[PDB]
Amino acid sequence: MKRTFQPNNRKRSKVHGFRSRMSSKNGRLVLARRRRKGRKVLSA
Amino acid sequence: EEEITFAELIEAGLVGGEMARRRRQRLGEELKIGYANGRQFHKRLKVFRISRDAFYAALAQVMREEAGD
Amino acid sequence: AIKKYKPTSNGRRGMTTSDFAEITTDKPEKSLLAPLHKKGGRNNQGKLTVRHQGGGHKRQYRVIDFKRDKDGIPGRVATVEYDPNRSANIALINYADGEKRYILAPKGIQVGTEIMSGPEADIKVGNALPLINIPVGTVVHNIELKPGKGGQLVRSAGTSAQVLGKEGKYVLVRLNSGEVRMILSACRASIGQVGNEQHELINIGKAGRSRWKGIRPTVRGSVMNPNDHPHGGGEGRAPIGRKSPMSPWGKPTLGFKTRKKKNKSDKFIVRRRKN
RNA sequence: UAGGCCCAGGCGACUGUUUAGCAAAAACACAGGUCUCUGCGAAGCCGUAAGGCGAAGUAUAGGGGCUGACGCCUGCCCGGUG
RNA sequence: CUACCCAUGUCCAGGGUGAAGUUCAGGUAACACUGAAUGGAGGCCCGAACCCACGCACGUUGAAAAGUGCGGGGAUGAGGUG
Ligand SMILES: [Mg+2]
Ligand SMILES: [Mg+2]
Ligand SMILES: [Mg+2]
Ligand SMILES: [Mg+2]
Ligand SMILES: [Mg+2]
Ligand SMILES: [Mg+2]
Ligand SMILES: [Mg+2]
Ligand SMILES: [Mg+2]
Ligand SMILES: [Mg+2]
Ligand SMILES: [Mg+2]
Ligand SMILES: [Mg+2]
Ligand SMILES: [Mg+2]
Ligand SMILES: [Mg+2]
Ligand SMILES: [Mg+2]
Ligand SMILES: [Mg+2]
Ligand SMILES: [Mg+2]
Ligand SMILES: [Mg+2]
Ligand SMILES: [Mg+2]
Ligand SMILES: [Mg+2]
Repeated sequence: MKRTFQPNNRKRSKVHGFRSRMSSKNGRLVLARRRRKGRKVLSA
Repeated sequence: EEEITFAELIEAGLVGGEMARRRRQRLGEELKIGYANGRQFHKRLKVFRISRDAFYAALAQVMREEAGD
Repeated sequence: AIKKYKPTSNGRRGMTTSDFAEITTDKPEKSLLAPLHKKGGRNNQGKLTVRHQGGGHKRQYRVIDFKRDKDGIPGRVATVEYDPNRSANIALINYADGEKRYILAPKGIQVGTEIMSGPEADIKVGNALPLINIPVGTVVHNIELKPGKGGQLVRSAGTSAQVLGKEGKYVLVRLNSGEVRMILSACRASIGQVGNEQHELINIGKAGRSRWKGIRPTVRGSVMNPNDHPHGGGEGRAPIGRKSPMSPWGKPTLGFKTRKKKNKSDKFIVRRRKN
């Protein structure tokens, strides 16, 4: 039973990473929302 | 052996001006061989190897549409 | 010739293939290649826009002279190789000043013959020269439309076009599809008919053999859902439930001519093709 | 540890693919056949446009529709619709 | 995760059958062909690893939110997989 989550770090950083979030207007919107709510972990 | 001669095109009224330009502009497309000058028209007649009778028939035809067919 | 396999199994039951009677070598020239990767019918957006394409054996592109501009310099045929991109075969030339190029190999030629490419070369297979200096009635291939751009008309294996008379700055030419058309007199052309004419008789034989030429299966329209095609849905094997068979994008596909009406080249087409 | 076999028919020529998790097939695909469009900035397709695939190809090539090895064959109707 | 595509790597114990071609002979008008030897083709055969999922039984607040046991199919390719 090959489950859905196959962990990997390079993929995670290239998809949900910080430098990827600060690469488009929408990503910066996401970061602004996260900051406003006050979360302790902005990106992945 | 040259089913049509140049003198035939000449007497057909196919030399310069505007009336003869209309004559060729009609006749050519009526024969599906496009436009040409006098000599070019004769050469096209030769290369497509069209028969004299059909040429005369289309000639009379276009004269009739000229005369209001 | 054509080699016929003997039916040792259902695979090769009717299969047949060529024999490469003319290929004189098997190793391409090293300094005349270039990378080329297949694209699987995907445009610059990563979207699929051409069905039925993908996969297949890796190839490597050969660079070919379609201009044939080196003139006054007598070349020389060296080999005849096999090109996995064309349909015809290509030959290798050794110009007397040390330069090597590839040429679409016309039928008949073989190693040793000489080549000339100026407006003074004589009428002979292989040679190339502008259309003006070409007598009437001869066959010719590899025609170009704009002067000094390289041939892009009849080019495949076995094809051949014909000259039909001179005019002021245009020439009357009948293409391979029976179409007649005026062409600028300043363009170049290549004498002789493209060789390897037997290419049309080959029988593929089995699914895999077409699979590894980069061709994928095609699903008939009449068996899809109605969501996916104007032919979908039905009783179960139902006929075309419309007034005319239609392409998957809802356009008629029998006799519906598609050439643009306002094309700015109709003043050069004296006799549209017939059949 | 290690093939049950034989005699008859229907379907599909064959190897292959398919409803992850109730359907593995006679369904799909296929080699072959046929019709049709396309003269090159080709036709078609994605995109509002640039830009692309088709193709670093050129009618013995490319797209679309139907049929589906091989053998014997494919009759009559153009009033209606296209 | 799954569908298809692109680039670059990698895996498939063992045994069968014997195409083309070639060489000999016989053979024929040489040919057609016949018979030996060589040769090693194949979406070929049997069968482990590997991949799949045809039958039955069990399980059904399960060992498991799709499995196990005994049999089954492909297994050099339209392969499997990183
Ligand atoms: Mg297609
Ligand atoms: Mg076959
Ligand atoms: Mg269905
Ligand atoms: Mg609909
Ligand atoms: Mg319907
Ligand atoms: Mg079957
Ligand atoms: Mg099967
Ligand atoms: Mg199911
Ligand atoms: Mg079954
Ligand atoms: Mg099942
Ligand atoms: Mg087909
Ligand atoms: Mg391009
Ligand atoms: Mg069918
Ligand atoms: Mg049937
Ligand atoms: Mg009928
Ligand atoms: Mg096998
Ligand atoms: Mg499956
Ligand atoms: Mg088991
Ligand atoms: Mg089997």
